[PDB]
Amino acid sequence: EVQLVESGGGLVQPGGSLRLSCAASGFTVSSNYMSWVRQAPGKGLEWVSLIYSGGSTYYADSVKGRFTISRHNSKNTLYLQMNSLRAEDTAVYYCARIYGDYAWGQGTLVTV
Amino acid sequence: ASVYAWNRKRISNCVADYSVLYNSASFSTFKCYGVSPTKLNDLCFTNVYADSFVIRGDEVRQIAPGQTGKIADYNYKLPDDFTGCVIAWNSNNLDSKVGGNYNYLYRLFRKSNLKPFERDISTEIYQAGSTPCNGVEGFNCYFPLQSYGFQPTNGVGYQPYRVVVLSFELLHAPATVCGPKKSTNLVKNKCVNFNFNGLTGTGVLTESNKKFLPFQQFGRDIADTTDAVRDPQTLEILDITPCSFGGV
Amino acid sequence: GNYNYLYRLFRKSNLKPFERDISTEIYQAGSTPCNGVEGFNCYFPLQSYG
Amino acid sequence: TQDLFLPFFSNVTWFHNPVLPFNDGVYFASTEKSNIIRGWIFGTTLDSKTQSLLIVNNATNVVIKVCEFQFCNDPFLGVNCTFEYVSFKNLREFVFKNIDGYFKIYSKHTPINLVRDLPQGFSALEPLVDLPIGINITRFQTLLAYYVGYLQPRTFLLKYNENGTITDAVDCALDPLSETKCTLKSFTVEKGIYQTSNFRVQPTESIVRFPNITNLCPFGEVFNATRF
Amino acid sequence: DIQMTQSPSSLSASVGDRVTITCQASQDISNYLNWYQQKPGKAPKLLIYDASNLETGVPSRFSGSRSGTDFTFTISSLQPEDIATYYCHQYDNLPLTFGGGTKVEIK
Ligand SMILES: *[C@@H]1O[C@H](CO)[C@@H](O)[C@H](O)[C@H]1NC(C)=O
Ligand SMILES: *[C@@H]1O[C@H](CO)[C@@H](O)[C@H](O)[C@H]1NC(C)=O
Ligand SMILES: *[C@@H]1O[C@H](CO)[C@@H](O)[C@H](O)[C@H]1NC(C)=O
Ligand SMILES: *[C@@H]1O[C@H](CO)[C@@H](O)[C@H](O)[C@H]1NC(C)=O
Ligand SMILES: *[C@@H]1O[C@H](CO)[C@@H](O)[C@H](O)[C@H]1NC(C)=O
Ligand SMILES: *[C@@H]1O[C@H](CO)[C@@H](O)[C@H](O)[C@H]1NC(C)=O
Ligand SMILES: *[C@@H]1O[C@H](CO)[C@@H](O)[C@H](O)[C@H]1NC(C)=O
Ligand SMILES: *[C@@H]1O[C@H](CO)[C@@H](O)[C@H](O)[C@H]1NC(C)=O
Repeated sequence: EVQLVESGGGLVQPGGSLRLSCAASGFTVSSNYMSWVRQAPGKGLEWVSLIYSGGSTYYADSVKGRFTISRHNSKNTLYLQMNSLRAEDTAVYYCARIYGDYAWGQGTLVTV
Repeated sequence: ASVYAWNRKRISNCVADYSVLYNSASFSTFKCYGVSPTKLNDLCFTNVYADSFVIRGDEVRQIAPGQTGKIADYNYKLPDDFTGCVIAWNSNNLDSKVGGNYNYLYRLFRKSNLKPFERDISTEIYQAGSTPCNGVEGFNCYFPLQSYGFQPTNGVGYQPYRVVVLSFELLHAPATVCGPKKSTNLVKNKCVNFNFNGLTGTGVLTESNKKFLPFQQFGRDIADTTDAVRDPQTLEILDITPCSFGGV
Repeated sequence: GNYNYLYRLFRKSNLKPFERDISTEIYQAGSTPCNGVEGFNCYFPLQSYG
Repeated sequence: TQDLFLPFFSNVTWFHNPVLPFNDGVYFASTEKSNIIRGWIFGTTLDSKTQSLLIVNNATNVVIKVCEFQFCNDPFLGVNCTFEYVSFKNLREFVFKNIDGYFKIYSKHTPINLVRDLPQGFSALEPLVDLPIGINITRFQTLLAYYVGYLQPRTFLLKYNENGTITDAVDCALDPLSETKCTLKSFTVEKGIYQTSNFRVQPTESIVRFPNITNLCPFGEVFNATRF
Repeated sequence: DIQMTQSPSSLSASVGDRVTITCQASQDISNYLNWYQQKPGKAPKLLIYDASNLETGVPSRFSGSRSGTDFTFTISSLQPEDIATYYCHQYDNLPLTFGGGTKVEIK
């Protein structure tokens, strides 16, 4: 019924770009607060960005000018576009729901 | 009032002195958009709206043209061409209670952003998915209003702030609200540069024997020049004698 | 953001033609003297373009 | 001066609550014996559709409101809001005009002993209240004999006494003697011949002559060309 | 950025023992704190939302008790399947802050 699936991870050279996907089922993405949260190995969990239901976008202080979030209406898939990846950006990325419940994808691996 | 249910007060048919608002030192935020913080006593508007609501310290900067935020999208939106001034000050000593104050609520979940100057007070259960709620909270069914829970021990960003928004709108219709410029004491029998309600000039103000009608303010001579005037404060008719001049 | 380029943000009166003002005195927006301290009614006259 | 003044010796409608148009400004004359007429309504529709003027003196104070009131089919008196203010033997004359959003009201009270016809004489109406309404007005009605006039932009010569009141006036568009008085700027003129105006025969028909061409200029060949 | 540190870093307890950790905040949060359980190789799971309410599907043996600015987690009975990393994350402040983590093992 409800499950978040992620795809698009891989090995990217520094200075490159990548796009992730987060397809949802059982609920409406546009009517709920979405977020992308990563976790570098060997340390704690780190928030990155969120998007509002109306379309307002915000990002963390470390990802100003580099990360972009978007959403395609018809297939109900959440995307995260990143540009100019650095060595510290190697982390396991997740897509989650901000409030009312916590829904977590299976996770994908991004290595820089 | 709450931020989602902010009250609007219409101000008209009165004189307003905006100098006491600036020279008060009790407001934490005093910024005006479109107009200057000073020189507000020389402006006239048809109507003035006064909106008031209570938010936390972090959401104060969200009320501005060209800015976004939860409050800006779902609680109170200003237009891009907004003109006016925003008044805000700390209110921890009045809006906070021990154990949390729940009287103030905020709207969090909405399908689309609010249009500028919109007041939404709907208490419908928000549908977060394809399953209808039917007025029952649960999974994918969240109540749109949440409690702030202000406490006196809260930090600066978490302290409640009372915010008053002043709206300045104009139209061809006559200005009902205007500001009072300072009126110096009247001086008599000297060559001075005077200005009154409708005219300016230079001359000598002397007491007259003219009998103006109770509604009349200005006097005119034969060749369309001003010879007498009524003081806007004291009901005294004053002749305008031109200052002594001549060729050498 | 390139913050090296600045413009004057507050001044009491308009400039004369071909006038060059390089003063960095703190602008006094009220009746209280600033004494070189920024704060309420005390603003730095230069603003960065960014 | 030139302003909206009622033309001298013109027709005014005699009444004994119909709706009348508000074309350029309306002069109201009322004769009272027992305070019959109480107030007026000004607006365009006056059916709770837009802002309308309601000035009612209910026997103790004059009340002026600009709200979008829902009026009856025949409003009468028995025996969104932006502004609100609370204050035959006699003749009460009134002037109502609305210029640039300013509703100017002029009035004058005098005792009379003649009820057969409006009195013949001269009197000046002073302004008392000014209304900053900013509201378009096209129709009105009277709330309860009275007379209704209309104001026209006609030039008048006003005689001012030593006290500043208007004692006599001249209608510059009434008759050529008044044209002489307006040209010479004197209420009494001397004998002689004077030039006052110019006579022009007004056209009676409008003729538009263009050639009868069914063929249209080929703008589609130029604007909608494939290659430029 | 808001300053937030968890305490302690790691601890070990037996089955059914009483485990108590604390979450320390420099700035006072009224009630905006959530607790998460990150299994090894699995995503964190929300247990307590708004620091006082039980999420549906979570056993009652997990509770959050406010202690002024700091918030303390409560474990009535520890089990070998409860080995996870403990996080407290303050909400309504940007950036959202997730702590370093607290590891609880079975001895
Ligand atoms: C202004 O106030 C003075 C007394 O303070 C009074 O004598 C005067 O009539 C007032 N003028 C008006 C226009 O109200
Ligand atoms: C209106 O006034 C004219 C004078 O210009 C007069 O000839 C005519 O009879 C009047 N009509 C009515 C209905 O009184
Ligand atoms: C006259 O009518 C107005 C309606 O706005 C009302 O407020 C006022 O009290 C009335 N006065 C009397 C004496 O009935
Ligand atoms: C008052 O005016 C507003 C204009 O936005 C309109 O929406 C509202 O329906 C009006 N109220 C009444 C009672 O006509
Ligand atoms: C009155 O009519 C004019 C017609 O040009 C229109 O422009 C104006 O907006 C109207 N007034 C109001 C208050 O709508
Ligand atoms: C002016 O008014 C005085 C009384 O105030 C009166 O005696 C005099 O006759 C009046 N003069 C004129 C020309 O009306
Ligand atoms: C226009 O009308 C005249 C007669 O009025 C006629 O002789 C002429 O042929 C007409 N023009 C065309 C183009 O038909
Ligand atoms: C060009 O074609 C469009 C589409 O049919 C038409 O609307 C337009 O009028 C044409 N241009 C001219 C000059 O006729």
